[PDB]
Amino acid sequence: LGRFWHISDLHLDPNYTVSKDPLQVCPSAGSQPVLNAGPWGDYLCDSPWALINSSLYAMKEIEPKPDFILWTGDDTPHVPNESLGEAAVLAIVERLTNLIKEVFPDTKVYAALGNHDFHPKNQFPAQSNRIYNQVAELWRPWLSNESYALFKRGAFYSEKLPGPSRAGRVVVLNTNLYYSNNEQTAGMADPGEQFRWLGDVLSNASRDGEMVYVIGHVPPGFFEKTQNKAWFRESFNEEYLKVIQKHHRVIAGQFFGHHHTDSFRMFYDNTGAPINVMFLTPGVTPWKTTLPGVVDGANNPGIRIFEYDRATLNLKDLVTYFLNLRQANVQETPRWEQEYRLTEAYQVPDASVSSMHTALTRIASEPHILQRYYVYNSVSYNHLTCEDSCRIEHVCAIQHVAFNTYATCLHG
Ligand SMILES: *[C@@H]1O[C@H](CO)[C@@H](O)[C@H](O)[C@H]1NC(C)=O
Ligand SMILES: [Zn+2]
Repeated sequence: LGRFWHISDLHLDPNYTVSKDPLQVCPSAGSQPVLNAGPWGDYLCDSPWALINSSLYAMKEIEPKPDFILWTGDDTPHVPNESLGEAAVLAIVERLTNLIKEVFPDTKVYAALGNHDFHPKNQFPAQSNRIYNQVAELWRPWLSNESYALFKRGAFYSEKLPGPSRAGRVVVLNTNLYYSNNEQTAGMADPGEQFRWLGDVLSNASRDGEMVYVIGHVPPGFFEKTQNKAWFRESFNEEYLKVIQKHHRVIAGQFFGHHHTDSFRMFYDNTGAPINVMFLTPGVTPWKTTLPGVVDGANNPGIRIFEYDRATLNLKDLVTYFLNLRQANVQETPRWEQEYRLTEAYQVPDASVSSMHTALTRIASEPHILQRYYVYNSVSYNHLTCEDSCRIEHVCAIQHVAFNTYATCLHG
């Protein structure tokens, strides 16, 4: 039984300070007063360095020897571009990289850039640039030579699983190329030829008898905390769905972030059969989001471990851990606790496609399972009841990655 960590959306705020001025605690809160900020963070702020360091050492305490770590980006704070140049972005990425290397010196990391890991934010080019080159240098110890060249060109690559094993491969995507706010790829059908490349990779895996873990930052489909918010341009969404529908037999799981909230996405074929599942891991940052439509969109800091079969890559379980920031901010040393274990939370035998489909049906049909899922969705920050509209938003987001099916589900 192997284990691997998944962390995402650390969103370091370099300027977080416990200030008596509510408006000078953290630039990531904008003009929102931050009253009684604590040393481990604030729900209105991105992560202080203390919080990120705490998350890494909590991972080390819980499991110091993972098979590997998946890290899906977003290292910089939610601030105006003018406050955050390219040098600062690269320095922040390097500092988080070096922290992971120092806490887990000998552990392979599969790292994907998040939409904030660029200057200007979200403007990911479909070609090589200074940031891709420097980050390729930073992550070079985890990259094969082919992966190094590929990352320099488009920040995507495919790496063997650690050790001698030829079971399994991790495909690291740069899905920031598909975010609608990315003007660098507007008018591009297959930016960086990623989709084509991905198809080839998956084909090779089927030829070679490998299973694949696909990771990326920005997921296809919709954001469960509001209605009709998708990140991918529609054509990119459709292409990603086509890729999954063709190659689901070699994909043992998908792992993404960018929501900061805990949810999952099911993929179905045209017969209704469940064919794949994507796990949206929560963020370390607790930052209350400024996205229109979302109310009280903060979360507790979360980290996640997966238990998997090394021979087959079958996902056996996941365990999500969290820091109750309200409690941690009055304590000498913050202690992370198990938030939940998937199989226990949803009464399913594993984290496979069938099990995740069962979990979705339970969420959609049983009020206490829906409430359990909803509390975990904010990493146990928001304990209010998920009523009918909330239920529909979450069920439709989980069940429908396609635009048309999601909207029709929303009609309900
Ligand atoms: C990071 O956390 C570890 C473990 O709690 C602690 O020993 C160390 O002092 C922390 N480092 C910083 C810079 O806060
Ligand atoms: Zn993001």
